[PDB]
Amino acid sequence: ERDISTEIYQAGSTPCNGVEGFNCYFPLQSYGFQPTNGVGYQPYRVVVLS
Amino acid sequence: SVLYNSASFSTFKCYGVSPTKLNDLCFTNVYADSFVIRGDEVRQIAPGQTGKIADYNYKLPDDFTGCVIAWNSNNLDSKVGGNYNYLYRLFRKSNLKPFERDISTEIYQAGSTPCNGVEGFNCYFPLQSYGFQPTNGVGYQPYRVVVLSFELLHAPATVCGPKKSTNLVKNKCVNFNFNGLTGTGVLTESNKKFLPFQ
Amino acid sequence: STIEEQAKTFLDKFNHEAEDLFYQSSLASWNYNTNITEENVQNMNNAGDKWSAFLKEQSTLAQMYPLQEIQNLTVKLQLQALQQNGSSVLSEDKSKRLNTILNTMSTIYSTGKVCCLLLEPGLNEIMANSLDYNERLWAWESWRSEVGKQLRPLYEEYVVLKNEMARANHYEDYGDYWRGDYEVNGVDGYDYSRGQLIEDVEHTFEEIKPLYEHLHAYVRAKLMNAYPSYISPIGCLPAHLLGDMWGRFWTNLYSLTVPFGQKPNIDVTDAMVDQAWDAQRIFKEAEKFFVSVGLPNMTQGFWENSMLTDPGNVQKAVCHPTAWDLGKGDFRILMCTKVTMDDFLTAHHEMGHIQYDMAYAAQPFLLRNGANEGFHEAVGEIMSLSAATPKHLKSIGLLSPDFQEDNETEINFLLKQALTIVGTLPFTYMLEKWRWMVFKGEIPKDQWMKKWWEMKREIVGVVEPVPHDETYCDPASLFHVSNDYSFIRYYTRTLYQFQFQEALCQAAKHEGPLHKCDISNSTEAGQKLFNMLRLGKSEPWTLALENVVGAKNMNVRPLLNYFEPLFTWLKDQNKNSFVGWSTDWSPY
Ligand SMILES: [Zn+2]
Repeated sequence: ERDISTEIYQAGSTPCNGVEGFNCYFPLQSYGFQPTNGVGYQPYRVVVLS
Repeated sequence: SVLYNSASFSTFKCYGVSPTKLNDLCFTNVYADSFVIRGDEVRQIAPGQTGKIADYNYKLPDDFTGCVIAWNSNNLDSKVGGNYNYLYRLFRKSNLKPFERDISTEIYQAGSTPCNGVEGFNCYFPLQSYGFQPTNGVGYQPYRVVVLSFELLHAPATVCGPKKSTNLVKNKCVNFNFNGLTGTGVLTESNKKFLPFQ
Repeated sequence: STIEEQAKTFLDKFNHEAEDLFYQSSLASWNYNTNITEENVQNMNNAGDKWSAFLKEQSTLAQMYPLQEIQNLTVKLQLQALQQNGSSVLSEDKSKRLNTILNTMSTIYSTGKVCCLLLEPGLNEIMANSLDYNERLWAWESWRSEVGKQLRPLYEEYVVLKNEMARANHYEDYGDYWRGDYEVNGVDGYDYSRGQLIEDVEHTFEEIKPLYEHLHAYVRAKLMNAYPSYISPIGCLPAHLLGDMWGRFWTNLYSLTVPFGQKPNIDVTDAMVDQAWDAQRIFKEAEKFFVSVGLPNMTQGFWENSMLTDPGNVQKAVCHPTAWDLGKGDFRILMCTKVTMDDFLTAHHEMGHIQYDMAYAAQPFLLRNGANEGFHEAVGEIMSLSAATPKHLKSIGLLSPDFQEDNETEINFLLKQALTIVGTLPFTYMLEKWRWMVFKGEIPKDQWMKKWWEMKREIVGVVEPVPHDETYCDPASLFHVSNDYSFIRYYTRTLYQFQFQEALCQAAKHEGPLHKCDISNSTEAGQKLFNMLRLGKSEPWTLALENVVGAKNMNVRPLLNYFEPLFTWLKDQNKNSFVGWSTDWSPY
């Protein structure tokens, strides 16, 4: 499965109503790929064959 | 839940476990740490953070598991002229350890000046009082902080739940989950008597 | 360990005490300001006296810290402020004598009588209105001849003890003492030693001068309708005639000198009185204006803890527009505010000082101040000037689409400003330069008034209508002498105001002359200003002026671009008579 949806995630009972308020979060995060960074944090390209 | 739903705290954080996921868990023990600070200091207390609180008064481990609460206590421990009965350490010769506590008032020194039993030029008493007045701005207003620390151990659990009971039903074929016993069937009343501990 | 560690810990032990004790003094003073009665006096006094005795003790302790080893600068700047000995460097007998000279000559200026009339209102309200040469000459002369009589003998002895504290504080003169605050020192490029304040100020004064020479010649040519028998078309202007008893403002001449007077100035107070705004609405509109600039909202306690309206006779309290900062986040205003557009813009004026006092509050106690003595006042007015424009008043909605701005209205507008502003920069530089000459001693104590009435003709174009001597002193007959004030603030305030204006209007992408510039909704202009308010005296004003304007030194061309159409019409109208003035005339 792939899911490219960008709707707000709600972490608690407080209904987010799309407001991106309290307990309301964006479900994506971006990687810190600076070249002067540790190898565990360096990027790796991955390919899968099926 | 009665804490999570209280809707009466200006901050609520949890670490190692998400705050919604707490009643569905058990622990060996819990410990609650509580103290008063300025609102301007409330921002100092998190794992990894640093500040007069974190350095000299109270310190968290960076692998903390637990939760933190604060609310403004102005309306019950500020006063006209100011409350000076609340003290913080301004100086220490070294920073605290996590969960360290030390009340000791031994004089602090800066530069080469042996203090020889008195304060003076660069010899100072290491503690300061706030002086919470109702005229103060909220950063200078007092806040009551509580920190809950969660224990897991080789010993058995002692704090839990609570669990939720549900309505009984009879004669129908149903799934049943009695006191951790599980099965399926029909339930009916019975004549036999057990002993009271079976 | 290092001295820097030693100095850090001392100043930390200062700062936490200083912010508390200063608050205790300041709250008692607010209560006295809120209730001008006894016991409020004594509580204010005792706390302020003990604050001073704390501050003097800490300054005496700060002497044992060797300043040169500190590299942090910020510790150094607090030391460089705290270690200043001030008057306490004098011998106690000379300290006590100068203290008596100060208290006495201040009291005489506060109490002097002209026979009888007091200074306020009696002489002020005469000279703003009399238009009689006989009354005006009497009211001018007698102020020198009845109270100048008393101030001059004391001023002669004040100068020496002031120079002695300047010397012992290692200043070159007691003018340099005031020049000390404009000093930037120890910085590559940004450095600006005390004496550098004589330069640029004289360089810009010689540059603004033509606009005032054309104003003076227009005013003279126009006012000869009022004073035909008393003014020469070629001479200087007689110091008694010019709408003031000192002549430091011509702003009262405005009603006689409007060229297009059949076009009234812009106002919307009538719509605000019609809509019955209740002063609290005005501070609410002032908040919405600051919010429209992107500046933050009033704090909750401000609204009740401040005084935003006249208390009435049931609560005795002297009141004028006054930004109040107490510390501990306690901000307030005191004003007996009323339903006018000038209360509105003075609310903005004080709120600018509220914002500046808030932004650098992140700095330590001594650095919680403006980057120079004039920057704080310039910041105050620039949020007034930005809101004063008819474009904003149209955005306020209270300005009807009827009678929009036009040149005939705006020349009337700028004229009164010029009579308020560019008429005063000559007088400001006059006294400050003459004071530089007195404190340096270029002129002995008998030449003072004779050099004065020479430079009054070169600088201001103003002349003695009847001569005065060593029994008199026109300088010492004025507040900034009689109350020991750095006066150059007025000069620098003005140029910084328009320098910041041009920078803020360029950010607002203003068009044409700067009179129709509006900074509301141009949030970037506010944030570009706010990042300077955030610094205060923690960083050189020669850097903060680079941050706003980019001008690493003082510039006056933005002012000429504000008065730009007024200067055009002065030049065009000046040929109604001789252009400029000549030194070689006085009425006698
Ligand atoms: Zn001001």
